[PDB]
Amino acid sequence: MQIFVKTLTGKTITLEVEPSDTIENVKAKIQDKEGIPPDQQRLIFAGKQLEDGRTLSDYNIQKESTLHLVLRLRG
Amino acid sequence: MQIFVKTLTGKTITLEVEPSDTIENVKAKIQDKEGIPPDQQRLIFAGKQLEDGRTLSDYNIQKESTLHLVLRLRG
Amino acid sequence: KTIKVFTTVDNTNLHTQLVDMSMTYGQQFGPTYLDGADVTKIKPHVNHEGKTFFVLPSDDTLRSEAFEYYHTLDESFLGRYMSALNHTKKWKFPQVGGLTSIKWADNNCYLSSVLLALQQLEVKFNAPALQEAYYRARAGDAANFCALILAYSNKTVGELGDVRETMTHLLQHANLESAKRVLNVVCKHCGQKTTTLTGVEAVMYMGTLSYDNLKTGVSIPCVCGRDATQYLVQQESSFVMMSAPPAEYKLQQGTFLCANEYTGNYQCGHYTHITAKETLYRIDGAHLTKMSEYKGPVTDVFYKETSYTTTIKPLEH
Ligand code: NI
Repeated sequence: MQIFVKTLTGKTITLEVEPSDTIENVKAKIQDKEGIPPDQQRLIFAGKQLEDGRTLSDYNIQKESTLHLVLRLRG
Repeated sequence: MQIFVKTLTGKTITLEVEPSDTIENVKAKIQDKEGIPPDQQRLIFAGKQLEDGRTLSDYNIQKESTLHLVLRLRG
Repeated sequence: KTIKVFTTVDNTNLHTQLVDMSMTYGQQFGPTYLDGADVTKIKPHVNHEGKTFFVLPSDDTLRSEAFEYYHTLDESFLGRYMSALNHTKKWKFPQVGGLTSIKWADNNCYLSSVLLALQQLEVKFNAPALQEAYYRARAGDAANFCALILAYSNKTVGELGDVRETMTHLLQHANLESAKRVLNVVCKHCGQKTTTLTGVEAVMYMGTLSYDNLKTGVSIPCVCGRDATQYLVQQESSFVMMSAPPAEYKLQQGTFLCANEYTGNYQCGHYTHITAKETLYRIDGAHLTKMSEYKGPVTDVFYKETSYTTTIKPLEH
């Protein structure tokens, strides 16, 4: 299952995942893709911020769905 | 852990805090000593603005570091 | 009896709604707005058919759209936006010195200042609404922009304000991803200690108006008693804002881009804008004053930039 991850500046990347994968996992894949620490990542979907615990299949994330990624730099 | 706060008159004071204390706390601790409302209170470290959300450990404020105290302009 | 209307959150997606004329809009869409007017409590007229309505996001699509439009998660944004807009729509935005200003009203001098300043800065806004309103403002229609500025800053119309804070709150939504600043602190025996900053934090400074003083050195108190020297190692950005508590400062022709003056005290004050091209132009709301040089209580000075590297070298003591 291919999904999109887009920044507020429009910078977008593509991730192969599954509905089973959790938020921490896609965050890990983000870290693996572009090297962004999972601790700084804030993902958003349907106008709501996502919790690290739940999975994509909870937030009704279909294929080719776009997640909004904003960064929270520590300090 | 003592830290220094330099007011606008140059009058430097000292505060007892812990790295876990958020900027809100330290901003509130100045009130009971200098009588300044936190609402009009602005803390700057090395010319870098500090915000209520994060903490001294996040901004990397170590032992006996010196913060500068400024007030919000009312134009 | 029903009526066909449209509800939206981004002025782009118009969602069809068969409104019940018996009930009010409030009982259906929630807090509603028709061209800035809160019609939440009034019932639907036949006059209102085909017209577009602004609502708060009440489902996933509207929430998604509204977020994609405003780049904020706060669902109450539209309310403050409209509340401010109802007032900013009345302000007059004359063209002064090839720039859009605002006639003094409702303590808008700081808004006028950030507007004038922003028009002279090379910046991109990441929030569609903000960018569009910005373009519209540069064109001459800046009501929506001001309203949005007030919205994003959690400030209401009439309230006095700080230019620096507003600038921060705005640049939050600006495209400064590639903006990079690295500084270096040196003591007598504590050696060299470098620091890196990005985004808004990489184009803002509060301690000196001088940009050069940041390149030369700034005396900051350190651990081991002796004052340490802070200096700018590298600055990769389009511009730099240098701020400080309101102080008497002499502005010169080819030393900066623009600047803000704040006259008064911490109780109440008045802002004025300074922009430099041929001579020095002082913008006070709708009023303009040409000048040779300005000596006054200035708080914020803007400098243009591209990419800067240093001459400085440390000495491991
Ligand atoms: Ni020595």
